Amino acid sequence: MSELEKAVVALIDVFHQYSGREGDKHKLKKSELKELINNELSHFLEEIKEQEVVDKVMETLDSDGDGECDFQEFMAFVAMITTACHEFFE
Amino acid sequence: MSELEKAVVALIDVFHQYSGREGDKHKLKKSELKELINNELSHFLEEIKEQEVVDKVMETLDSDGDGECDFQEFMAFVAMITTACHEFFE
Ligand SMILES: CC[n+]1c(-c2ccccc2)c2cc(N)ccc2c2ccc(N)cc21
Ligand SMILES: CC[n+]1c(-c2ccccc2)c2cc(N)ccc2c2ccc(N)cc21
Ligand SMILES: [Ca+2]
Ligand SMILES: [Ca+2]
Ligand SMILES: [Ca+2]
Ligand SMILES: [Ca+2]
Repeated sequence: MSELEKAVVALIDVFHQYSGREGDKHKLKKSELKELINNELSHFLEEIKEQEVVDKVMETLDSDGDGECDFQEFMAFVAMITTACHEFFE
Repeated sequence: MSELEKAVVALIDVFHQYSGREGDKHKLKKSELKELINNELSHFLEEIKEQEVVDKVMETLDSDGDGECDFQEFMAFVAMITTACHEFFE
């Protein structure tokens, strides 16, 4: 597969590596989202060390209000992070 | 870097491999978008062989109406493709 398809595959895989840890295996709860950011986005986002930051990130990306981040909400988060990186440089 | 960061990097790179071919080097015109889909998404999207399909895809993703796909519009397209794949399986 192409580099773009490898990226799509990796996005799906990372989501599940974190969503499938606890509770609803199809969504990210706060602790899963914190670990995803801290382990997988260390070059793009500041490490999260405070509950208030976890809470604010989840609040910002939880579009449907159910308290967790589903796959569509995760992809919107990825788009936001990627666009912010691009805008930093361009 | 992590697998997620490699994916972010690949998304930026593929965009530029296609946007930087012709005209505005920061946006995808129709021909650049067609080649991106045909060369890089052959496992996820049907090959485009008709002008009418090119036109419809651009119309659908060109949120700001300027006739080209910028980086933010491309990331929305990636999110849409990735979410559609996920929903096919889940
Ligand atoms: C069955 C869907 N699906 C896919 C999946 C497979 C193929 C394409 C898209 C997603 C998946 C893909 C990866 N990498 C990691 C975990 C899961 C997963 C985990 C749980 C579940 N209940 C469904 C899951
Ligand atoms: C200067 C921005 N920037 C980046 C870039 C570099 C680092 C981070 C994000 C984007 C870039 C990254 C890749 N892979 C391929 C092409 C370009 C590119 C091409 C043209 C341009 N005028 C700016 C460009
Ligand atoms: Ca979970
Ligand atoms: Ca939600
Ligand atoms: Ca161009
Ligand atoms: Ca546009």
